[PDB]
Amino acid sequence: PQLHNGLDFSAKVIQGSLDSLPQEVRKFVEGNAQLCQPEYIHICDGSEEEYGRLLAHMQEEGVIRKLKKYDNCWLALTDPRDVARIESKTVIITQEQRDTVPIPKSGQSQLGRWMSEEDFEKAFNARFPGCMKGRTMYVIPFSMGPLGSPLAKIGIELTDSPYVVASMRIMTRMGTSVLEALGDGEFIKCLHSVGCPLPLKKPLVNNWACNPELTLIAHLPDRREIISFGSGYGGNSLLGKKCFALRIASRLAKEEGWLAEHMLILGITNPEGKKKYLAAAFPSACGKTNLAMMNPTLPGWKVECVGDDIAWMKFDAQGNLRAINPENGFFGVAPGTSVKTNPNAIKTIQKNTIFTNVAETSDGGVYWEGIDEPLAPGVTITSWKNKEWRPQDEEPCAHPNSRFCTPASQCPIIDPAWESPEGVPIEGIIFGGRRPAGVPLVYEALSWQHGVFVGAAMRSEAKVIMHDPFAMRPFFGYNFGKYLAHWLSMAHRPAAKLPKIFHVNWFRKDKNGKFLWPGFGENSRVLEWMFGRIEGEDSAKLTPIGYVPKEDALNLKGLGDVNVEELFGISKEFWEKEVEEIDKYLEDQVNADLPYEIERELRALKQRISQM
Ligand SMILES: Nc1nc2c(ncn2[C@@H]2O[C@H](COP(=O)(O)OP(=O)(O)O)[C@@H](O)[C@H]2O)c(=O)[nH]1
Ligand SMILES: [Mn+2]
Ligand SMILES: [Mn+2]
Ligand code: NA
Repeated sequence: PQLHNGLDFSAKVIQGSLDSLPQEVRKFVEGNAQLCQPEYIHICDGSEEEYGRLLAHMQEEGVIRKLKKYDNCWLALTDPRDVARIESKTVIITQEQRDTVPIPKSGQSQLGRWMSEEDFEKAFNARFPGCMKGRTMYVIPFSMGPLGSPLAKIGIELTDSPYVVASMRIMTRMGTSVLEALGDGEFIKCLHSVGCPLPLKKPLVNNWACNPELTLIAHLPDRREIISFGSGYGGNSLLGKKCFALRIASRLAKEEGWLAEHMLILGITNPEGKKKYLAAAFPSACGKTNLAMMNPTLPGWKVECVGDDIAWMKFDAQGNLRAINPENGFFGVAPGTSVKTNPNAIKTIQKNTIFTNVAETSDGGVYWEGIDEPLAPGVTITSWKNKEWRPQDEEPCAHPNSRFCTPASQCPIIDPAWESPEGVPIEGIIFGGRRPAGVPLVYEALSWQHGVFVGAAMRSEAKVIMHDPFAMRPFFGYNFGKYLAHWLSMAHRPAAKLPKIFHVNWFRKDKNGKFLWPGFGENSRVLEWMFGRIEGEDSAKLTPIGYVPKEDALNLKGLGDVNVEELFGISKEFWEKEVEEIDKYLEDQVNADLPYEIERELRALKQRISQM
């Protein structure tokens, strides 16, 4: 009801109907409509007409440009203050800090950023009241995962950014069918504003609304809410991409007994027609998308991509680890993508793709560092900062965090089961990062517990070697020690078919700084070794850090002389220091929440190293 005319926003609805929404969805929409005071409410239906009209509207506003060399491709250039996720402004809200991060023994936690409820209420009241004035509030009903999959979760994102609506349509399953499937069910509440009510108080830069000084990306897992303010960029604004898929989801998985992980999922078939599925957790810029879309060099082998970033995994009644890719598209870093490194990505992004902060060629194409493709004479390049640019000029034409956002169904090697609601059965989990020294090309963990220890000890080159356990350091939705305990607890489920755990290093370097391994499609040779190991082949040699390939077990035919002894060299001196460094890290950062079994694997590794 009402004593006046201010609580019913039905008169401001320019698409859809508040009556057609489920009761809780309406209360979420109307309550924040009253707080944000949008001029209009647009309930997205997800149709191609709605999407084409939004795009053309953004084109006429100057928000995006059409890339004329390609079919329905678009380019957005942001405010340079709003170009990436900002970890320092990304927070999780819980009653007790220890539920979100382990209390470190001596240092500041690197494993999350907690904010008290009181502090967040102040931050929220200082940001959102009236923040959508003069703007449309879009209501985005979206499903994370195949609609109706037992692994899927549903979200509702409110945003004043049409760029977000267009990118969410690619990255999620979006629209009227989600509302119908949701019904009276539960959903994650997603609230996003770029924080620039009209009339504008501050200059608009490059037609890109943002509010960098008030940017704050908050997660409230006990209220099932994500609340993000001031940034329009990717991971801050597509609330499915990381906030939902990893931070909220990891908390939900802990409560409900599954896993939400920063993992590609791929399907690999060998020359005998056997197919296995693998998940791989690499930190950003360590090659998940290359591996997931690999063009294998080994004859007779095939790789197919289920996902390149997020896996949700649940042991089913039969004990198989079933995984879905909860996303609907790829949000890949553009620079470094070349036909040589990732030809299947190049094919993917030529249609129906939104690019952000890359360079544009005079004939309407895209350009970026590492594209490794010559331009015809006469063709010129506009930088991502909307200025003319020459190859020898001393600044990148594309921002290093620039993106393509492209439908997954367009990948030429997308796996035929990539949308199966049952998911795919994972037989192998791979960890890895950039290590210039000391870590062999590949080794296999001795046990599930050692494998969990291996993920926990992951490190990766930034001149700095940083800790990034499970590749999830920016993304843990809760206490990392309890996360380790959660992973370990999988071994105690009866019937559980624990996957083999591997660790790879594509990036070992010789004394001149040259990569010892050619990588890319040649990684199909490492995958081949893992495939055989999962089948039980006797291809492994035991070492202090785990199993490595026997001499001549790796297929190195068609390669030059790869320096195998240095690529697989294991130095007592390096590993003494490595285990020392892991010890200090886990004791400091996980402290009282470190599982016993992890402390034990650490002791065991130290002891194996001491005897070599
Ligand atoms: N040397 C080497 N570099 C790689 C390999 N795979 C990927 N890269 C590089 O790592 C960078 C990031 O790759 P990407 O697939 O975006 O990693 P993601 O950000 O984890 O998906 C790219 O510039 C690649 O060229 C590899 O096997 N060997
Ligand atoms: Mn990627
Ligand atoms: Mn145990
Ligand atoms: Na712009």
